[PDB]
Amino acid sequence: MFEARLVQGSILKKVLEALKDLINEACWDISSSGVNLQSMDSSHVSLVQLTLRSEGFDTYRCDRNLAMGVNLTSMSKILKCAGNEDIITLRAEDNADTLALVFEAPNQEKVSDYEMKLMDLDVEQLGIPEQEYSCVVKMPSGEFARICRDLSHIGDAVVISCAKDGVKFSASGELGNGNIKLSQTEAVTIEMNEPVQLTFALRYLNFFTKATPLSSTVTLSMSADVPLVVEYKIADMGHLKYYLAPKI
Amino acid sequence: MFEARLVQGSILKKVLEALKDLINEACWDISSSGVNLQSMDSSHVSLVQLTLRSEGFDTYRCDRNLAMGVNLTSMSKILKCAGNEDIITLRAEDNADTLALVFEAPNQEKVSDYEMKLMDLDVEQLGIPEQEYSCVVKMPSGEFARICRDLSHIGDAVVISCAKDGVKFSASGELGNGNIKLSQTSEEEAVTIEMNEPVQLTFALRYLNFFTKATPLSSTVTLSMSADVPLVVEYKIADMGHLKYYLAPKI
Amino acid sequence: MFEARLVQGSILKKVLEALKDLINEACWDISSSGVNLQSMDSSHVSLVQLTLRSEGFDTYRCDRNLAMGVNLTSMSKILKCAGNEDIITLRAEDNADTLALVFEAPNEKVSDYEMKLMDLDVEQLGIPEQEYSCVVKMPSGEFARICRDLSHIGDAVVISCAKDGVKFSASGELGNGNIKLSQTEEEAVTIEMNEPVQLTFALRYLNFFTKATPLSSTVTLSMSADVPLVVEYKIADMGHLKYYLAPKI
Amino acid sequence: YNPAKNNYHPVEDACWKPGQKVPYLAVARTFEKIEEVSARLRMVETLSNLLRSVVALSPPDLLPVLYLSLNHLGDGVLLKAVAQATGRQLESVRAEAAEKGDVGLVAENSRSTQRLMLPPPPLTASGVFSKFRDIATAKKIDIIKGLFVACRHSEARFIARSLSGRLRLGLAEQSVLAALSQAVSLTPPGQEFPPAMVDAGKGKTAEARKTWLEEQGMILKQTDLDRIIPVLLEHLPEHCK
Repeated sequence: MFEARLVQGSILKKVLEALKDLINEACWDISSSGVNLQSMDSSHVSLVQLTLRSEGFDTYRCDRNLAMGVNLTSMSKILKCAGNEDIITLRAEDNADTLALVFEAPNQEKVSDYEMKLMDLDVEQLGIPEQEYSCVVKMPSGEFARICRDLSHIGDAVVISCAKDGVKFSASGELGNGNIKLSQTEAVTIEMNEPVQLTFALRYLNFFTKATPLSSTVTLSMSADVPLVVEYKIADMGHLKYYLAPKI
Repeated sequence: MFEARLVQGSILKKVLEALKDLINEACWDISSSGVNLQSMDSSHVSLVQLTLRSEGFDTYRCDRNLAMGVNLTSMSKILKCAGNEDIITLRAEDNADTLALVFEAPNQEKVSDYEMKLMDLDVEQLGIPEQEYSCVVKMPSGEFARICRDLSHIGDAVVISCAKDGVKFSASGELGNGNIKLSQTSEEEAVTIEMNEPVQLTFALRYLNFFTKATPLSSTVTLSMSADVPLVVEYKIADMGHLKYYLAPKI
Repeated sequence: MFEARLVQGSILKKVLEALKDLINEACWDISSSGVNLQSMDSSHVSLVQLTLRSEGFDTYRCDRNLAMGVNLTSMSKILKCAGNEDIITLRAEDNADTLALVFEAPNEKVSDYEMKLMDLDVEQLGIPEQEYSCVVKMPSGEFARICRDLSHIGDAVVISCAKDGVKFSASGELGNGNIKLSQTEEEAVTIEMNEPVQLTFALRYLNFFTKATPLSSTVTLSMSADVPLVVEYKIADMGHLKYYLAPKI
Repeated sequence: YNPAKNNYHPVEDACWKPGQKVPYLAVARTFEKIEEVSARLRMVETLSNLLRSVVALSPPDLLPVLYLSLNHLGDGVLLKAVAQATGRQLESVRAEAAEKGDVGLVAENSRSTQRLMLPPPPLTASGVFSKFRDIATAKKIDIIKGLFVACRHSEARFIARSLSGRLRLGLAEQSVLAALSQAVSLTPPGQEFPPAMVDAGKGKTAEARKTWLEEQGMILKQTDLDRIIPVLLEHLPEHCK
């Protein structure tokens, strides 16, 4: 029998709202260390990598290793019942294919419960490519959100680059072209080994950036001819990564 | 000759805003006691009754028991233009088939007024027999609206259950199953129930979601029903009168 | 070698949003004295006038008279990407078909966009000035409310003036009604009278002209017997926005 | 994989192992090689090399590959599915679809531009043809997204042309029926592996080979192909009537 208890119902809501539009069906791995999600998108262009480690959970129990999946749209539909400060309880059975959510108000007068249905899948997986990166930047979340939401009205691709002066996003389109530069300093910081050029599709960056309210900051780290990472660190419970394959 | 005035002019905006979605034609019956309005739904599934006491109006005078009928959506749109703080005056002649509405701003710097087309309506009357109930519920209107919205995402009908400890709102559907339990709280955020036997009924959740459009009329709803008889939801508007929506139990 | 800088990007955004649908194409009259724009609407019912006095620009640099052409929809789409408190500057070279709009943060972030021009040979028609017989100056919020309210009853409004107050009146299929105003700090109407007038107007185009209310606390309505209405908006020291509309017969 | 070489061999020039399902990449590569040669006889010889290789490795696989070749079982749905499966934006790629050629050249160029993730499993002709019969709105865009992502090098153009119902490869049903007639003539069915026959016309003169092929083609045209093909591989003028 699996159980998880959390006081921060806001973060569970924010995570599902960051995923509900990018992935329809997803496989969870549940272990003593925490819950894992490691899913592909339908077009097989972006890799979503998630980690919620148990030490930040207010209560946790995993007697049996479990590897359930569920459809994210119907879980997002059920989760809009919870109030912003509600206590969230997750529980499941190791034999049956069902997930029970019970929503507890901050004050104890009302309690809600919800049986979501479940199924088993063995979605294809690919391992984390651990590597060094020549390029890495730390910049605040809202600036990257502004940048993607702005460039998405001009062009179709973002041509990222980095220089001894700072970073530069650039995009071109039917109405015009533009670039945006940030100089090296809530601040921007860069560790830089050698300049590089890439190209990326804004559609997936718009999809990723819905995670904005999870963390005040983001890390873009990358290298030549390999996927770029977009990292959001959750407050003292885990992290969320996205990957996007470079165009050529 | 008939005339009326109200200083709290927003409540008429509210009572028409709740009703525009439920019915389209109605009889405004008028008499020495005050305003009376009874009707049936566009699908004959719900009964509405509305009354306003003349002693709640700031100025009133009635010399004949008029009857008149008006297109309800038109009167909801005419009233939508008025400002939420303004003063309402309602005037009508006994012979002339026309309504007169005035919208007085609080500082009298702008005067709004409008006149609307009556039509002769043959809508029947079905005076509800009066009785006791097995249970009565008082609870916050904003919470009932929340739970009735929240169930609407699961499935198309609610079964509503009562027990000595409280009440159970229960729904099945394609996505799953759920129920919500409420119990007594030890003036506007305190629920209360009184009961003489536990009860278990079912209702069409769409009609409750239409009924809860009136949540800004009062802090407290009154939910009440008995064995196989219509569900009555009642709202006490501020000292003026009462609004109640009826729904016979689905089978 | 044209250079212009403005420290209140909210003005440039607001004026460009006031034109986003009413006008498709326009030409800018860049000259040593500032920026000007006259144009007519998509259905040829209503003229607009925009004036941008060179004194309203914190650094201005022009060399020769220049007309330029850009589609307001695309320029608006770029401008919806600027921050509402950024410094904005416009740059172009007198020979090239490309306009540079550079935005700067209040503190590190430089963002610039290049908009491709297009050539035009458009005609500009002004309008003669004359001493209007009845003028009203009244709060912009009350004007937007009245034009939204009466449009729910019918596409026709009639207006008349009286010794104490101007009256806005309408009638429709479902009923009729009117709003009285009376002479009475910014919240106060002022009316001046010369002779009584009674004219009818189209609600739709008044709604379309009313999209610029956040430019000015108050507005001026200029009307008279048998002549086009003028709706007047004055920006803080920068210049004015004006709209014209003739009555129905 | 190419069949355009002079004296090409249906045995040693095959693109797949015996007992492996037929890949669509060789089919697409053939369709573009045919589009590059205007000669109807050189096209027919190319199709005869394909069909001869198909009967040599996968005798059951002939009905699908012929049905695809004859296209026997809207543009906005196609463009929507291409946009949904290839990234960018439906409105932005719709500008790219103007002034250029057919949607297939936008589709293949996009699948060329994104370096993509890992290579998916290659589409087999039986899988493709089975998917098309199920394809004849949300169901449609989902399955068409699965076709487009799987495209390995250049197949996207011929997939799009197949969905548009306007393949226009330069041949017709009777041309491929004759291509099958010389295919079955140069390599008869019912062989025991390894097939000792690879070119039955060896030692016939040019006129004798032309007359023999035309007489074999005359038996095919006179004889629904869904019962013609299983009878042809199992054995004809008496077996069908």
